[PDB]
Amino acid sequence: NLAPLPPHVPEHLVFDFDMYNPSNLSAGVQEAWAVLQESNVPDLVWTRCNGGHWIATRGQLIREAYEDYRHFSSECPWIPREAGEAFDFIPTSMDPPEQRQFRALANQVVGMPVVDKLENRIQELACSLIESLRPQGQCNFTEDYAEPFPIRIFMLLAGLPEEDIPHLKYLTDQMTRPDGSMTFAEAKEALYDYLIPIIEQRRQKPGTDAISIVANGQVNGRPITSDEAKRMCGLLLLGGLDTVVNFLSFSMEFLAKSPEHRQELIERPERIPAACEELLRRFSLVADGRILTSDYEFHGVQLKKGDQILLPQMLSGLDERENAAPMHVDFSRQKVSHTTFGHGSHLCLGQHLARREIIVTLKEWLTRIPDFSIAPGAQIQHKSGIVSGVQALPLVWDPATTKAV
Ligand code: HEM
Ligand SMILES: Clc1cc(Cl)cc(Cl)c1
Ligand SMILES: [K+]
Repeated sequence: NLAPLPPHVPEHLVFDFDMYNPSNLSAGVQEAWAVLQESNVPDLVWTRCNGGHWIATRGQLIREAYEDYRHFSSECPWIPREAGEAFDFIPTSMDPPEQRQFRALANQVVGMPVVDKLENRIQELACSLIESLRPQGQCNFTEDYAEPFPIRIFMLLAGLPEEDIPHLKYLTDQMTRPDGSMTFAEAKEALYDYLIPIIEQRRQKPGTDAISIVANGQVNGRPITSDEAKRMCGLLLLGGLDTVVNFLSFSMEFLAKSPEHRQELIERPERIPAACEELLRRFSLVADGRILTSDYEFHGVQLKKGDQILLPQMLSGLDERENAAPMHVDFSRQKVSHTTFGHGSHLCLGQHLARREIIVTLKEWLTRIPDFSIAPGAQIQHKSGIVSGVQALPLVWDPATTKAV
């Protein structure tokens, strides 16, 4: 429950927020986290939960911390601390200057150029998936679309067989939202155990998949180690299975509950992209953090070398000091401001892939199923963690209102 308050942490700045089971969860994860932005909550608080750590509650501080990699190292980026210490993925667990040489190689496998080529294939699967669901007049969105659409595309980029999805997604989720069956340490080992034989195999018969490309790659000219490649592939895997999956569910849930918005995108299709950014702001869902390299006074607070601080990428865009009426989805919002894909040297390499997936989803679903709602009486539950998500989303619609392409 609560870790004893470190001697150096001010008693008045304690706000025991639990990132894996927030108080207000039933109001929605974002509303649960937004409690940290209420009227008398400080810019920086200390929660005694999960072993104890700082939490920056406003975008201005969240932004400076991410920019200041000398004081806030990504080396122990996960909470609780034990997870943070075993977290050795590349390049995420590294800080410039060493981080860069690997970030470039990772960028080559999932970046915009790679996305452009994946284009037609992504669209085909969105359609294949939506049309096949169309005439049923119902589906449980998380397992019938949110998960297979994103993951499949990733399993293809990685050139991995879909039969492995259940195992990999189980491991990934134990990392983002552990249910207790396994520790971060155990989850990563099993993921590292999965990859090893693949990395050695694609290192002898080099294919064109992302795995082969990282396995046979070079960092600023010298050869990548088998181990370096594993730590890098493991992260990509994490980034491919538990990001978009969850975000799509948040967006589609909001759309199921707001006909007005649906209609806006139906009547005015050119707004889909902007709506996509606005949805990313509103339904932001990642929160990881950093560890203090030395003792440092930050915004009037004494941080002690070794303290962990959670910098909720999720919170920036929900900050009223960044966007007025933040909880309000406005597809015409003139300055959509957020840090949903992060901030600093670790900006999300997969945002171009994520945006395309999101925008093709909106376009193709609204085209075939403009009217849909949450199943009657269904009580939607969110889940909080490093990546927040949706437990299930039952959707229903009248087949008669649909249109095949
Ligand atoms: C809605 C979708 C997504 C969101 C909100 C998101 C968010 C983030 C955030 C917040 C970070 C920064 C972590 C930090 O600073 O510790 C990050 C890093 C990263 N993400 Fe994304 N992500 C998404 C989708 C993806 C996808 C589809 C991939 C590709 C598999 C991916 C690959 C990566 C990589 C490789 C990094 C690490 C960059 C580095 O550490 O330099 N992400 N992402
Ligand atoms: Cl820590 C982390 C790492 C990746 Cl790859 C994606 C997200 Cl969302 C968080
Ligand atoms: K570590």
